[PDB]
Amino acid sequence: SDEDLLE
Amino acid sequence: PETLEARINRATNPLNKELDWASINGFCEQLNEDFEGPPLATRLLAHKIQSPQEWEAIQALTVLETCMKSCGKRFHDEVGKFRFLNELIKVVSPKYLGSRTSEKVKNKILELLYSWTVGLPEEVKIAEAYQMLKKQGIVK
Repeated sequence: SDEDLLE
Repeated sequence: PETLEARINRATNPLNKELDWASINGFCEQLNEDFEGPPLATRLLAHKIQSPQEWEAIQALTVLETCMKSCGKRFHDEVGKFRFLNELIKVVSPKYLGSRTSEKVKNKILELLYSWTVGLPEEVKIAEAYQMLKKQGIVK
């Protein structure tokens, strides 16, 4: 239900 | 009506001599009308925005900007997910696509994200994505 924040 | 694809393809055609507001504003109208409008719109936008063809990418950002102003909570929420924001981060960041994207495109994106952290404070993930770019010294 969402990706992780891309560092 | 015309599909989101048909809309976005006209609205971002690299053949356009000028901005095509029929197509741009029709895109926004259409994603707002359709149940699964907003998630599709966001998928189609990300791809266009990552185009190596600058005028396609710049037009796509203009669409993004336009619909963020006119639509949304459904649209605002789709754009305020990392699923979408990551695609922007890819564009502006040296680690990823940043090195082969123009300053114009990357500065436009950075501008847009800022404008959102202010106009849409409830979309806390946009602010997360912005502060992360700032902490890395991408902003700006």
